[PDB]
Amino acid sequence: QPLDCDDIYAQGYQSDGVYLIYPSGPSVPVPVFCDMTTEGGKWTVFQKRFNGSVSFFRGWNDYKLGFGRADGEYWLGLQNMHLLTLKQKYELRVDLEDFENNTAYAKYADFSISPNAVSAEEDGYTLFVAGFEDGGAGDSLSYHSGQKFSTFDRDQDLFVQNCAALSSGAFWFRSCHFANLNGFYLGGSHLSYANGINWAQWKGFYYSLKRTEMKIRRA
Amino acid sequence: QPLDCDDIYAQGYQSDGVYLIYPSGPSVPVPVFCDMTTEGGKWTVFQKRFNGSVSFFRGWNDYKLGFGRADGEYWLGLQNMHLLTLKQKYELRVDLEDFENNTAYAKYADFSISPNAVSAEEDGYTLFVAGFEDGGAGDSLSYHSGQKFSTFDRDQDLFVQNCAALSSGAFWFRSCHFANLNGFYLGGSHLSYANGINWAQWKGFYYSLKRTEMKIRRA
Amino acid sequence: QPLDCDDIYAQGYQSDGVYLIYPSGPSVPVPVFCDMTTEGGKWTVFQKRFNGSVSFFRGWNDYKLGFGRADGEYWLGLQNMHLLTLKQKYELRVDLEDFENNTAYAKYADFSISPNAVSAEEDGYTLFVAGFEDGGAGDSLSYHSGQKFSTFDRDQDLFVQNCAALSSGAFWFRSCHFANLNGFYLGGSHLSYANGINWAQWKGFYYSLKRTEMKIRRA
Amino acid sequence: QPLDCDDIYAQGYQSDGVYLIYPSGPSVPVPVFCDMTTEGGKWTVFQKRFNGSVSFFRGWNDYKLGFGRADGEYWLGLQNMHLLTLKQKYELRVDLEDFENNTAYAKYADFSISPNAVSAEEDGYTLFVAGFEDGGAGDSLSYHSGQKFSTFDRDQDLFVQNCAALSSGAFWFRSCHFANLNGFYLGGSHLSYANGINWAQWKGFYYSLKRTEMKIRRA
Amino acid sequence: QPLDCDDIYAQGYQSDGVYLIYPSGPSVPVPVFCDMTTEGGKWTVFQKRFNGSVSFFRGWNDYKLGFGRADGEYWLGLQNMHLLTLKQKYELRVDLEDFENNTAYAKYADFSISPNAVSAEEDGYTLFVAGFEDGGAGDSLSYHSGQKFSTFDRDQDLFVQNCAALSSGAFWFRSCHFANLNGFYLGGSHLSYANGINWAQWKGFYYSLKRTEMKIRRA
Amino acid sequence: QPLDCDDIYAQGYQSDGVYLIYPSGPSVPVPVFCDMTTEGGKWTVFQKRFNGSVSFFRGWNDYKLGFGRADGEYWLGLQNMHLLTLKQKYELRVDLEDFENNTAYAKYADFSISPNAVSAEEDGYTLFVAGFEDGGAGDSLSYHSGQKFSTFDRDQDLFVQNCAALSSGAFWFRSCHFANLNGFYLGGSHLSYANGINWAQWKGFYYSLKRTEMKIRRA
Amino acid sequence: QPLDCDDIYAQGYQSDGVYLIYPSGPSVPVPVFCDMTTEGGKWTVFQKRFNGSVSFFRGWNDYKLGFGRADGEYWLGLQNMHLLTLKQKYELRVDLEDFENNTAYAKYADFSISPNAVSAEEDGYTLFVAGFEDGGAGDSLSYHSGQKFSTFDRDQDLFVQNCAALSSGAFWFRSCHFANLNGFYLGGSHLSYANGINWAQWKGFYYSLKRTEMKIRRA
Amino acid sequence: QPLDCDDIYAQGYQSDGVYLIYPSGPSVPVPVFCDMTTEGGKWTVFQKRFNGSVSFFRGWNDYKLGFGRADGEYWLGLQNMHLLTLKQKYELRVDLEDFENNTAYAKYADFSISPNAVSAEEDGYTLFVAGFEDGGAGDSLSYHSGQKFSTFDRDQDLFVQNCAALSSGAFWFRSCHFANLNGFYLGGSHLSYANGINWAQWKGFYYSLKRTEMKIRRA
Ligand SMILES: *[C@@H]1O[C@H](CO)[C@@H](O)[C@H](O)[C@H]1NC(C)=O
Ligand SMILES: *[C@@H]1O[C@H](CO)[C@@H](O)[C@H](O)[C@H]1NC(C)=O
Ligand SMILES: *[C@@H]1O[C@H](CO)[C@@H](O)[C@H](O)[C@H]1NC(C)=O
Ligand SMILES: *[C@@H]1O[C@H](CO)[C@@H](O)[C@H](O)[C@H]1NC(C)=O
Ligand SMILES: *[C@@H]1O[C@H](CO)[C@@H](O)[C@H](O)[C@H]1NC(C)=O
Ligand SMILES: *[C@@H]1O[C@H](CO)[C@@H](O)[C@H](O)[C@H]1NC(C)=O
Ligand SMILES: *[C@@H]1O[C@H](CO)[C@@H](O)[C@H](O)[C@H]1NC(C)=O
Ligand SMILES: *[C@@H]1O[C@H](CO)[C@@H](O)[C@H](O)[C@H]1NC(C)=O
Ligand SMILES: *[C@@H]1O[C@H](CO)[C@@H](O)[C@H](O)[C@H]1NC(C)=O
Ligand SMILES: *[C@@H]1O[C@H](CO)[C@@H](O)[C@H](O)[C@H]1NC(C)=O
Ligand SMILES: *[C@@H]1O[C@H](CO)[C@@H](O)[C@H](O)[C@H]1NC(C)=O
Ligand SMILES: *[C@@H]1O[C@H](CO)[C@@H](O)[C@H](O)[C@H]1NC(C)=O
Ligand SMILES: *[C@@H]1O[C@H](CO)[C@@H](O)[C@H](O)[C@H]1NC(C)=O
Ligand SMILES: *[C@@H]1O[C@H](CO)[C@@H](O)[C@H](O)[C@H]1NC(C)=O
Ligand SMILES: *[C@@H]1O[C@H](CO)[C@@H](O)[C@H](O)[C@H]1NC(C)=O
Ligand SMILES: *[C@@H]1O[C@H](CO)[C@@H](O)[C@H](O)[C@H]1NC(C)=O
Ligand SMILES: [Ca+2]
Ligand SMILES: [Ca+2]
Ligand SMILES: [Ca+2]
Ligand SMILES: [Ca+2]
Repeated sequence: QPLDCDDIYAQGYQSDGVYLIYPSGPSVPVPVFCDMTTEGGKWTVFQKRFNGSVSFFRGWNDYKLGFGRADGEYWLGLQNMHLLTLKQKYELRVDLEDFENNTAYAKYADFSISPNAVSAEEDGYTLFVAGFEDGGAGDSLSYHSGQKFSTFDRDQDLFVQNCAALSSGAFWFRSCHFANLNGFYLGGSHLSYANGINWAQWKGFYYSLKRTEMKIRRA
Repeated sequence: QPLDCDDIYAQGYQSDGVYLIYPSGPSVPVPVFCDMTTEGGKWTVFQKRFNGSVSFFRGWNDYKLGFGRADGEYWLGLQNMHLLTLKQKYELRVDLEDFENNTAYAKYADFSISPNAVSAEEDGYTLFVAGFEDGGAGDSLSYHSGQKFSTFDRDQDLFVQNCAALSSGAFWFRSCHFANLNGFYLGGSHLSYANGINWAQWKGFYYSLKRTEMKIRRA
Repeated sequence: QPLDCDDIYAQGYQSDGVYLIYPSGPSVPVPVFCDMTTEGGKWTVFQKRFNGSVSFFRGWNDYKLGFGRADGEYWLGLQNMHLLTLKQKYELRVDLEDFENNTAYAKYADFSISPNAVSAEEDGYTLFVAGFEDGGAGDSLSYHSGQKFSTFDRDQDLFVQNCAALSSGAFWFRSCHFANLNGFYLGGSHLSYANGINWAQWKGFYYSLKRTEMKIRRA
Repeated sequence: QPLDCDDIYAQGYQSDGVYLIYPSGPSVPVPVFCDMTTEGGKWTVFQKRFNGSVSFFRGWNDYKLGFGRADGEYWLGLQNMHLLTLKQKYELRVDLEDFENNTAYAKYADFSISPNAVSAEEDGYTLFVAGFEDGGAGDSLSYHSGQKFSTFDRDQDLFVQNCAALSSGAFWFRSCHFANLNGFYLGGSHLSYANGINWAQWKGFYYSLKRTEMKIRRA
Repeated sequence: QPLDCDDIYAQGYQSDGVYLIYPSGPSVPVPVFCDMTTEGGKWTVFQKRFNGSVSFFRGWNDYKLGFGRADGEYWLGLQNMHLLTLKQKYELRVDLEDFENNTAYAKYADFSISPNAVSAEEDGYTLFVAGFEDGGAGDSLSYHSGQKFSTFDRDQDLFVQNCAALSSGAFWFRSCHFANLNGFYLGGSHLSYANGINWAQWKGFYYSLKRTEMKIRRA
Repeated sequence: QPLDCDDIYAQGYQSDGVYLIYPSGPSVPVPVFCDMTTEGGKWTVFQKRFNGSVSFFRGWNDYKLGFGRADGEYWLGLQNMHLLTLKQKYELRVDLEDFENNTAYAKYADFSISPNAVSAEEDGYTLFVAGFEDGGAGDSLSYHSGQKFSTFDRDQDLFVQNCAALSSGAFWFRSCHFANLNGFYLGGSHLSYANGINWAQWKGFYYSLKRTEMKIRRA
Repeated sequence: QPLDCDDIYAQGYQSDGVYLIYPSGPSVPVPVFCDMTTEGGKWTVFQKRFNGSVSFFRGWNDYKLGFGRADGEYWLGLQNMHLLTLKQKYELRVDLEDFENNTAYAKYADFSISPNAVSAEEDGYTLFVAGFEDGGAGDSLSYHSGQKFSTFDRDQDLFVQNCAALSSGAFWFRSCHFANLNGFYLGGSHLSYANGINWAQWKGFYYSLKRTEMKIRRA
Repeated sequence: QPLDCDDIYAQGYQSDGVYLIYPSGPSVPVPVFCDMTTEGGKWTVFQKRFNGSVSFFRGWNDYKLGFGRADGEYWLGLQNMHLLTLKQKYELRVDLEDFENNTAYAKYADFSISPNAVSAEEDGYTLFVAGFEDGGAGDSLSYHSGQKFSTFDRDQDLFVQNCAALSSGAFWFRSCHFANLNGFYLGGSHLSYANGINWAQWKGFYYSLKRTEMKIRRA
């Protein structure tokens, strides 16, 4: 059974659209969007935003099990990505676009979630990335990694000691920085601090992007 | 293994009775009733009523997992119908019968439950039907679709704002019309408003039917 | 200390406005509106509506302990009225007005809540009324009495057996009748059945009033 | 303020009816029934049965706070009896009546509930009776005393070790004898073992009585 | 994989002892005792008692999932027996022995648990038996069947209405009868009513047996 | 008994120290600090900070009942302030001091908490202040009033719609301005936005003060 | 009403036995043992042990509200002692006896519980003692004080960091020392570390005493 | 699929590193560490410590599911070890090392967890070891076996009766000896009793070891 979009690239399915993958056994498949157009196909997607629509506040269960629709905006789910990356090696790519027409992207050579954990949930779905290659966006994930996933209803204890105020965000946080792609959908610019879709290296802490997309591919 | 009644029709088992199907793996089958005598066989049945007996009030867990008996009245369960419809395409048929001796039916070209959701339970098991084909009963499911399943204990909060009073029903609702085939079992006619087994197009909002049956078939 | 508006009528306070009463000891008083203008003063008020403003859906705790503001719309609370009527004899009066300018009223000679109960909450705050005297509104409370108070989150079991659908109302209910002064605030008229501020004897089941007020007085 | 029926006997109120007593402060009185016609008046009543009506199954909260009506059948409540007996000494009288026309009675010289406990609820509302005086009914409370109150939901754990089956009763128990005056209301005679209103000394374990009444008086 | 002791009788394992069976897939097997000595082998066992040791009070989860040890006393579990009997036809046999040396047995031609239920737990694991053949013990299970399984922590509502006192037993109960093989382990005889290991047809309501064993076999 | 510091000023107790007050009956007094040296004595104090020590994060229960020490920093409690202000009229004074050596103050003519609510807790302990009188600090409480008390665990739902991020503060809020005197204890100046002890009119949103004190007096 | 044994020493009650005191209003009194024999009377007791009998494991609620019997062993309750010491000044005395006949005692000039706390429970019922005067037992409470009360079900977090293992004791703990008079009742000597009734200054960490008693008196 | 390190030794993978094993079906593998260099390879490792790092306090869920990292310190999990040992026989080896430079080891001929239980969790994951073979460390697991697993939150009730104080440990206990290899990480020597990593036979109850490792192998 096809584990990812790589096996879908075989058996002559070199097209674009929603398919089925089998990350946790031959039963209960999952629909996912494979982008076979950019460089050579593959590029399994696990995040997508282009307009307001689906809200991204959510909680621990919703991030562990996934939400959204496959043809629109969605988040695959930490459990599924962990089960995928436990078996095979992979590689991460992130591309994003602001309001005008502007474009940029970034590439990382290695990507995994809780590499050698006996129980992935008990560790907390930590991040790992290595081998940054620029594309005009900058390195904003290498400072992280080694940090567990977090939410607004889980943690809210060590943040109040080291920093002030509550996080109210879902990403791999290292310090008091509150910039991530899982924030609220604001317009072109905002006056508040980092609470929208922010990529600090490209635009800054006062510009919320238009489209986000994170993909992985075997290497 | 057989997935539904269409595979039961093969291996020379063309008859009318309770069989076994395997929607969620080779283990733990489910007994169901296939009505192989109307048009061409197949016609997997996920709802049945002919007298009072089984009560249909229930809650979210019961409608998610299923209740009743295979030979009498029952409800297959939203989870199993979702698992069936995800893999293969289908087509919906409804046939109904008044108290005196009359019968009617309706047909829909496409039937699916939460088509492209990463998690079906988070979406709410929405309905989708298109391609109506008249048979003397009218169109009473096209106005809906795009709406989620609600019960008397899950939601009961957005209804008291637009409308008054509580719903106390189990169907895909769109507005304050509270007539559905999963209501109470009253006599031929009643003075209260739509709170029995009502099909709005055929009889109206003041007549509770005698027998109901919903069947799906591969197209 | 003044227990009710009768003691406030003494010590030369024969005016109209918000005062203080001491129903449960010399500590923790309660503000209440005394209407000393209609016939001879007194007339302690325990209900008031004149526009939408305060919602009346509420629950068991909110009806047991009271809610609202004294200068506007409010509900005193079953505990306070029980403590008042346990000590002294009283008498009930209800007056109401529709949209135009129309007026009417009704009078009852006796009023009490759980007269001889060892534990008032365990009985359920039953109603008692005797000696109806007409004023142009009719008798719509004598059919009740002997019936416990009810709500939408308490009961919802014996209603489904005897009647269909859920109550979603707060009053002393005897049968499947769903007309009371603690319903939703609709306009002059509505198409739905009794779910607004309905007094069946005066207007009917399709007219929601404008103003309601229930008072008590010693006799 | 009057504390019990003994103070009601003064101020010229020698009669038979429901009065008010103040066991827990000058506020929040409790209505009770004083039987001032048997020997010398007084005789505060904390239990009454003459027909089926009120059910006596109940739980720990109900027996702690009290249930029933003052004119009919009721249970005063362990808390109020404890508060009464703590301040003043008393004396217990029980009178009972079979179905046909017969009557009997018993007398105890001293009655108290949890005499010298810092917290009565933690002790379990133990019983203490001494100085039996025969009247034709026998001694059925001297074997007990020193034992705490138990119910069908509080304890139900030490009984399944010494004896078999569950208790489902509300009295001060000593061993596997499960006969008490707070049982079910059966007819004159029954085939099952002691599970009705049984007084072991007078009739036996196979006869459920018709009327019960427990009264206390100052000594 | 071997589903029961019948497949174990194949592949040349015609011996007596603890084996493994696969009732719910090729993973997570179950150890069970097969009695290949009486008539022709097979005879999968799902109950065993010969001395006090393991207690049988337990609850709903413990009866649904099973308890005990395979070489001693144990109860297989309603889920496992349901999964077994859903697939293949079977036949029930019960044999028992009192204190002296005495023996007896009974046979039933048909045995199943929730035959045509869409969700077995929702029905309640009902019993079915047909075709009694005597062996000196009598028919004491045909009066039952059609009745759901029950326990001391589940039900305790309809028993108090129809009968008095609490059940405190685990079997398929039809009326106020409290005799079953899942009771307390008493000696040869007892003075209390049916609360030990009682088979009413053979000995009576005052004799608790020594050994019990219930087996099933394909037919 | 003394109700506040105004009655403490009488009976010849004009001094500065911790005394006892009786807001909720003759029993269970509360120790408080009266500052009888500024203008005319009285000046009951319900808030105090001069260094870090006590933490002010807390929750709804702590702000309802009160925390801290009488001689150091503390919070009197919304319940006691409500009980005090309900009986008598009062008048609010606030005095504040920057880090270097500067001081300022403000005065309000009328101060009350939930003026005419039947139940204060259901209203939310709203604020009401009128009649500002400048002293060099500015008006920072007139924009509020009519708003209820909120915390980081009670509400946190209407804020994420109008504004972004969570509040994590304890004051009467009106809009997304999150500056109040019950924040964190930072140094003289900080780079983050208003999350310390900020008084907007005097210094701004980037300076956390050194000492705070709120006092009320009878008018 | 008599607040303590000092008022009982008035009105000519200079005897020894169980009396009543009124620490929280004129209602709900408390029985207590006053020792008017040692030096000059008074000596209100709040702890007593002379044999095994009553267990002292208990929890937070049992220590807050009190337990035991007044004529035997008991613990008054932190709430009652706090209410007593809030109003009047007092003085503490402790005396104890080992197995043989040996005796000793200690005296402290000042004793209080949460002196200036706005909410006593929120602080945690801290200890204060000053002015030690020897009597042959030594000073073992001055090292403590300023430390909150603790139990086995409350805390169990900071103990695991600073020390190892769980406390399982009820006293005012300062460091890893586990010697107190609220431990288990062992014989004359034991081999384990401090887990019995230990007073380190007199006997040591391996000797459990015979009798304990703590009293207070006004000064 | 490989079930343990013994099948990893085949297919030419004789090395030392982290591999994958399939104890609960073909899906969801678990990463583990095989130490293929001591005697003959194999030697699956289900415990590892060499410095402080990971904390071993934990609870019942963590010990049931497993925690830690494959390359560092970890605990495999009672469920997976039970699943492994149920299918095949094994043999236990323990090797330990003091702080200075010394090492030792012990061997047991048979190792299993809950051998013949219908439900392993209900039994408590009991231990069974036989056939000790000395290597210079002594026998410290033969006294146990037949005992269930206990933690600081599961049981903590039968211990306070036989012994004093709470356990706060995770091992198979028999009596009040509280020395096990899953304790706290202290230095070379400590003054407190057995609460670190203690092996009683080799060093004693006052020395916490440096490195631990438990391995099993097929026999
Ligand atoms: C957002 O995009 C989705 C993509 O299908 C579309 O369905 C939806 O209408 C869009 N919403 C708005 C407000 O543009
Ligand atoms: C972005 O591209 C679109 C082309 O569809 C154009 O209409 C728009 O003006 C561009 N934006 C800017 C800022 O030029
Ligand atoms: C309802 O139909 C079922 C069909 O299985 C039948 O068993 C039952 O007796 C019927 N009930 C009545 C009241 O006719
Ligand atoms: C309906 O058909 C049945 C046939 O079973 C017949 O007995 C009955 O009279 C018919 N009734 C009507 C109203 O047509
Ligand atoms: C409703 O009446 C109250 C009475 O004070 C008033 O404050 C409020 O503004 C009114 N609301 C509307 C919508 O008229
Ligand atoms: C009711 O009285 C008011 C007087 O303020 C008047 O304006 C209104 O027209 C009256 N309503 C009708 C229906 O005449
Ligand atoms: C039981 O006695 C009460 C006395 O108040 C009476 O009201 C009721 O009707 C009686 N019930 C029956 C069934 O006789
Ligand atoms: C009991 O006394 C009543 C008097 O009300 C009488 O009618 C009845 O016959 C008597 N019965 C017996 C058995 O004495
Ligand atoms: C009960 O039987 C089992 C069977 O193995 C045995 O282990 C146990 O010792 C027996 N107990 C008694 C009390 O005879
Ligand atoms: C039952 O059989 C055994 C044989 O081991 C014998 O010892 C015993 O006496 C028999 N019982 C009776 C009542 O004879
Ligand atoms: C804070 O002030 C209090 C005043 O009671 C004082 O006891 C404490 O030591 C101070 N803390 C610091 C860190 O100065
Ligand atoms: C503030 O006043 C203090 C007096 O205690 C003085 O020591 C300090 O130098 C002053 N600082 C400033 C900035 O005025
Ligand atoms: C312990 O002392 C109490 C004091 O009254 C006594 O009642 C009890 O019998 C004693 N227990 C033992 C075991 O000596
Ligand atoms: C303690 O005193 C008692 C007097 O009753 C005496 O019997 C006992 O021997 C004394 N203990 C010792 C150790 O002498
Ligand atoms: C403990 O050992 C681990 C081995 O992975 C190492 O990463 C860590 O730094 C060590 N910690 C210390 C304090 O030496
Ligand atoms: C232990 O061995 C190490 C080798 O790494 C050595 O450096 C150290 O001195 C030795 N210590 C002892 C006490 O033998
Ligand atoms: Ca967090
Ligand atoms: Ca209701
Ligand atoms: Ca039951
Ligand atoms: Ca603690």
